[PDB]
Amino acid sequence: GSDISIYYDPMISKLITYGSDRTEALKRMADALDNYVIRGVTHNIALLREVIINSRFVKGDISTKFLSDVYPDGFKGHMLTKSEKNQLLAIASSLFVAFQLRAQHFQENSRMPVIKPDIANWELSVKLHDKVHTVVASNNGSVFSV
Amino acid sequence: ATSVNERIENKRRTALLGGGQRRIDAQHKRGKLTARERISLLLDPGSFVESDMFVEHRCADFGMAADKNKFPGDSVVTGRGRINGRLVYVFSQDFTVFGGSLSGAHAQKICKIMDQAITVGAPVIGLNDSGGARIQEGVESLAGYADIFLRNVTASGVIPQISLIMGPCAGGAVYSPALTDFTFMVKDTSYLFITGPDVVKSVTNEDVTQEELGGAKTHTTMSGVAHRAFENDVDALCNLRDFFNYLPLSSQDPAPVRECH
Amino acid sequence: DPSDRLVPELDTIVPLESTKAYNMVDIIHSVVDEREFFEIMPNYAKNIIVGFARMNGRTVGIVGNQPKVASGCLDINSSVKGARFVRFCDAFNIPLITFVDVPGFLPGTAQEYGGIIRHGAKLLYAFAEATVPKVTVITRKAYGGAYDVMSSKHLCGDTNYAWPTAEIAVMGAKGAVEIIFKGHENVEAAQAEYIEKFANPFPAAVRGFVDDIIQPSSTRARICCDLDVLASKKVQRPWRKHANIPL
Amino acid sequence: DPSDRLVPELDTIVPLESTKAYNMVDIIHSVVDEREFFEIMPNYAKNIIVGFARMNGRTVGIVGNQPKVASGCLDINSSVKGARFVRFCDAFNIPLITFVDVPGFLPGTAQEYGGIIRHGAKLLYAFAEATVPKVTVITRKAYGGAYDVMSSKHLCGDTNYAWPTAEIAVMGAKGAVEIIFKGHENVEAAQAEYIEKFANPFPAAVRGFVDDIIQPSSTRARICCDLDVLASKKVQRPWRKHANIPL
Ligand SMILES: CCC(=O)SCCNC(=O)CCNC(=O)[C@H](O)C(C)(C)COP(=O)(O)OP(=O)(O)OC[C@H]1O[C@@H](n2cnc3c(N)ncnc32)[C@H](O)[C@@H]1OP(=O)(O)O
Ligand SMILES: *C(=O)CCCC[C@@H]1SC[C@@H]2NC(=O)N[C@@H]21
Repeated sequence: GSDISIYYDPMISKLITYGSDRTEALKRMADALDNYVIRGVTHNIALLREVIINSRFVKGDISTKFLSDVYPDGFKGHMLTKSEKNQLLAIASSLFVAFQLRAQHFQENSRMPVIKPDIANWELSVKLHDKVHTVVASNNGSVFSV
Repeated sequence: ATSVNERIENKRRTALLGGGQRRIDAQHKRGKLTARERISLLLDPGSFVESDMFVEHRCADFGMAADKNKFPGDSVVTGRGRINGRLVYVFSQDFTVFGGSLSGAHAQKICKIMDQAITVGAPVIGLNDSGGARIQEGVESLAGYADIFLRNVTASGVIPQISLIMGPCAGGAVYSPALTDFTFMVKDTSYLFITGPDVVKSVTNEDVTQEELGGAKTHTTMSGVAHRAFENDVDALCNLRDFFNYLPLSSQDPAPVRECH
Repeated sequence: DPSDRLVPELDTIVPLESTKAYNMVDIIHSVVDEREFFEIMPNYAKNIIVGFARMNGRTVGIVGNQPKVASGCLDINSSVKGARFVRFCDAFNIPLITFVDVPGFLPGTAQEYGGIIRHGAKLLYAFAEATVPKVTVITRKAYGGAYDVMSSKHLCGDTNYAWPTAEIAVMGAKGAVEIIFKGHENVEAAQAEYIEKFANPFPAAVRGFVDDIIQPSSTRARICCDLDVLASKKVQRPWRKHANIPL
Repeated sequence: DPSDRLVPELDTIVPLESTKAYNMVDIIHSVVDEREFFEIMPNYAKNIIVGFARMNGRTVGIVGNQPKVASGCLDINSSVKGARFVRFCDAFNIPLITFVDVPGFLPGTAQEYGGIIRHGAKLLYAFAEATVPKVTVITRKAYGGAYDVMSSKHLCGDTNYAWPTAEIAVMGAKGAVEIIFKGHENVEAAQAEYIEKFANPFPAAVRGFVDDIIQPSSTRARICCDLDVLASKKVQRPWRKHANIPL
């Protein structure tokens, strides 16, 4: 319910993590930053997450112009790799199929009984960025094979 | 050796295409789908049962008795299906055959499907894309319109009735959606007016386009006739399918209850 | 028994020629669950068969014409038996499945003196007043008023199908041509046209008197689904203490 | 979505000053299941919001005022749009939830010449004949006859709730003091007493016009439980063929 106004600073919050060493601290930062919920305003969680898992930041060699040179044109987001792209597509397809399956769970009517569809494999077209992927999703309970 | 068996699939193939492949190509060029693929996109896969596939109009005047004017189905596809496992009765008007004009057989099929729906107690969904009454039929089209209106009024409050206008609907074809519970529209491809712009210009001396006179924006912004407007055909079918889950199948049933997490 | 069990054995059970007969109980056995059928009066009025079976586990009453004996023609005993069975099935919310292969009522003075009209009215009333779901399949033929008496669509029937070898007409082509064409004194073109245009199920379908023309192998799978939808059928009729059966 | 989910961001959504507006769609999203709301007529008569949502898995109809557009006033288009939706929801056993923030009807000669009385009567009748469970929440204000038109307790409403910012008053304070205190010429104090005594939900709550004054953060948990106990609501009314809608 708190609102952000033009009068004061844009500081939403201050997240801190502590660990035995630097790697543990960075892992805790990533874990706590992926599990942090803000809805209503636009935050810079993407920038912090990309900076934390940056290879140069992990190695150590940083400067006061670290943010300026790693993104010359500007911020773009997370350039997810092939495996990460496949994981994201599988997660999205599984979520879509789960919503579709949940849509069919009505209470018993006793006058107009329902006949739940028995779709074995869901064939889906997923458009991400500017690419179309063909996905085959199957469900056997709480497990999805994509 | 009998040709009736061959005639079975002959008329089946002629009915599946409707009024020809050229008109289907024109429909696709207009950015619109045909009735059969609309129904396939609306209902659960492998659940559509069609009724009155071989029904043709009885007109025998003004050259409509010719073999080239006899289309099996007569500009409408009627049947039953299931949405998320729930029974529904659906009809879709075929603009390919005679511009969707409603003949005696068209109204007969609609009345039959509505009667079956009201007997079993299931909702009715109508995809509206039609040019109005067929002049060649004569007063038969008016009788069919009156029968559909009477069934709409009788079924009002008994079973839900949803109408989705997907093309230029003019004349009497605009009163049936108004008698239904909810009216949905497709932007840039659906119209709803009683008289066309030409008649308005000839009578009232005013220049107006079809989109301005009866477009989706006009009926969803400053008229209050339609309830929602959707981007295109596929989005309209998806949103209608989502909306159908909210309503009960009949007034004899309580409000639907789903699973919460 | 699965509700979508295909039955290809019914594809060629109806002989091509109209003078050859077949057994109706074979269709009944192939259509119903586990091919189990409890027949009623199996040895009395054998031109009609009635009994109890199960479709998708639900009890169904079955009435059909038997073309083996008397060519499937209706008579006094057959009409009475069918009417009584149909009335019982309707009275206890049992759906009715009808298989129609009938050329009419057999002639003769013994039927007229015995009151064949009253018993035809019996059976016609029995199918007329039924409010249970009714599924009708026309196998070979349905001629004249008997077609109306055999649970036609216009008789508040729920769903009517016709096989590709079905045929609906007022009567056979010979009598129709004789009563219509008398001044032409030629049968070379009249008979051919009448056979090509009124000896097939298309006149009934084009007027919408049958819902669809289905392949025989899809009969069972077609009926079961219809029995799933028609379970909640409900109709209203004018109030009365009772009606006058033509008994 | 758990039925007893707390909704704390509604605790300060209503501004302290009465001249500043807010969005009712935010409250609707915060209250309903999974923050999913199918809005009906979203681009027509925006000073009223109608739609379908779900509470504890049960579909419900949502009708609310929109202070963002036209200060939440009622007019012809909003009256018709709300009335038909309420009639449909009542006709098909769908519960109704109303959010009330309205200063009254929109004045002017254009509204009077268009028949604002008839459409206000339409909306009032639509809420009046409803036999489905009705839950009402007053957010900021409900002035004059509009308070009756928005499913008050006296229209056979089931549950009525008021937030701490609610103001159930006959009319505005200035008009009230100008019609009561005419020759007193000492309105400086009269404002103080009138605001301290009647600019709050206390006059309505002291005589049972609202069931309770609830914290906004407990709104959802308050509604669901009601919808649990009102699912078996059943009332009887005098027989008639139909009524006379004021169309
Ligand atoms: C009030 C109760 C009644 O009796 S209403 C009777 C209908 N009154 C009318 O004035 C019909 C006016 N129709 C039209 O203006 C157009 O067809 C409308 C509906 C605007 C279609 O727009 P558009 O997208 O451009 O398609 P189109 O004009 O190219 O039409 C293609 C084919 O459809 C046909 N069509 C349409 N309506 C009828 C009709 N009522 N009766 C018979 N045919 C109709 C047209 O003949 C046309 O045929 P063709 O393919 O061009 O040869
Ligand atoms: C203004 O409303 C917020 C005051 C706190 C910000 C001040 S001003 C700039 C300095 N930079 C920073 O992070 N805090 C200081």
